[PDB]
Amino acid sequence: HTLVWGVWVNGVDQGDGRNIYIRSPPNNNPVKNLTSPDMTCNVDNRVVPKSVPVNAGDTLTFEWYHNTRDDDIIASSHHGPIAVYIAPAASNGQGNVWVKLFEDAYNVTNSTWAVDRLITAHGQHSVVVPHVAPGDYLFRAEIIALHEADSLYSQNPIRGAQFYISCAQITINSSDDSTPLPAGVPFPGAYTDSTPGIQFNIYTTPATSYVAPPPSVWSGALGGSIAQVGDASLE
Ligand SMILES: OC[C@H]1O[C@@H](O[C@H]2[C@H](O)[C@@H](O)[C@H](O[C@H]3[C@H](O)[C@@H](O)[C@H](O[C@H]4[C@H](O)[C@@H](O)[C@H](O[C@H]5[C@H](O)[C@@H](O)[C@H](O[C@H]6[C@H](O)[C@@H](O)[C@H](O)O[C@@H]6CO)O[C@@H]5CO)O[C@@H]4CO)O[C@@H]3CO)O[C@@H]2CO)[C@H](O)[C@@H](O)[C@@H]1O
Ligand SMILES: *[C@@H]1O[C@H](CO)[C@@H](O)[C@H](O)[C@H]1NC(C)=O
Ligand SMILES: [Cl-]
Ligand SMILES: [Cl-]
Ligand SMILES: [Cl-]
Ligand SMILES: [Cl-]
Ligand SMILES: [Cl-]
Ligand SMILES: [Cl-]
Ligand SMILES: [Cl-]
Ligand SMILES: [Cu+2]
Repeated sequence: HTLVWGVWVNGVDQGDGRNIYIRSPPNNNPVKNLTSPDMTCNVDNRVVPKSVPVNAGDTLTFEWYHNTRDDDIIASSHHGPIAVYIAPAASNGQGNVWVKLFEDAYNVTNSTWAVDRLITAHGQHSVVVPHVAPGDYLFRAEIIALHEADSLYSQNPIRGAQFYISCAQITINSSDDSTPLPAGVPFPGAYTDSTPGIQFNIYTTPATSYVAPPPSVWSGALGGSIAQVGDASLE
């Protein structure tokens, strides 16, 4: 159970974005139905009034929280991966348009899932803005909590993988468009019951065996990290 408070750009807080530049749902409940339109941008997908200006090569940091800013972020039980996708805003998230910019599942060295490190990072994880065409974009941050993913929602609707999905409206201003955006996957649609990483038992299968759901990260992506970039408490 977690939500996005807002974003930072190059280490500078852009301010509370909830229902402003984040298409925020009314609460922190998970999405579980893989075929629902809720998979796109969660349960209240609509245009919100602001879009955060960035340039290619900037660091864009999502900041998550549980109940209040910079709290326990997400329950520690919710071990799982984190991805970020991008699509042009014109799509409204419909069609084959989502391109993966970031994937982090399990860190063998550190013996931690992406979620574990997200908590340690005070909810902060980042991508570097790619050299796509200037214009308006949706950045879809997705946490998959796997604590009940031994079952499939489609089979048992009281269990299943949980998806915490947040779409940020981002305007890319300066960019030479040297890596124009390739084709995307659909949400809903990309994840099905057979997809690797959707059904998995984190308790009896080694985390080292986990494979996150495709698609693979676009070769045009400039990477990213799960790490605190800014101290919210200093505001
Ligand atoms: O190592 C020895 C052997 O281990 C075996 O593996 C076991 C494992 O040990 C056991 O841990 C595991 O059990 C898991 C269950 O399958 C799973 O269902 C359970 O889910 C919990 C979850 O942990 C918890 O975080 C979650 O809390 C939710 C809560 O439901 C929700 O209502 C609340 O919502 C509030 C919002 O948070 C709040 O913001 C808002 O204001 O109010 C909301 C409403 O109050 O949100 C919280 C999260 O924040 O609840 C679910 C239960 O519903 O987690 C268990 C683990 O923690 O099962 C394994 C199998 O038994 C191996 O199998 C064996 O081989 C080993 O040897
Ligand atoms: C899952 O979503 C699909 C598509 O919206 C819907 O038809 C189906 O009823 C949903 N499943 C449940 C249990 O609500
Ligand atoms: Cl839960
Ligand atoms: Cl609700
Ligand atoms: Cl759902
Ligand atoms: Cl604006
Ligand atoms: Cl950190
Ligand atoms: Cl550029
Ligand atoms: Cl589908
Ligand atoms: Cu939860």
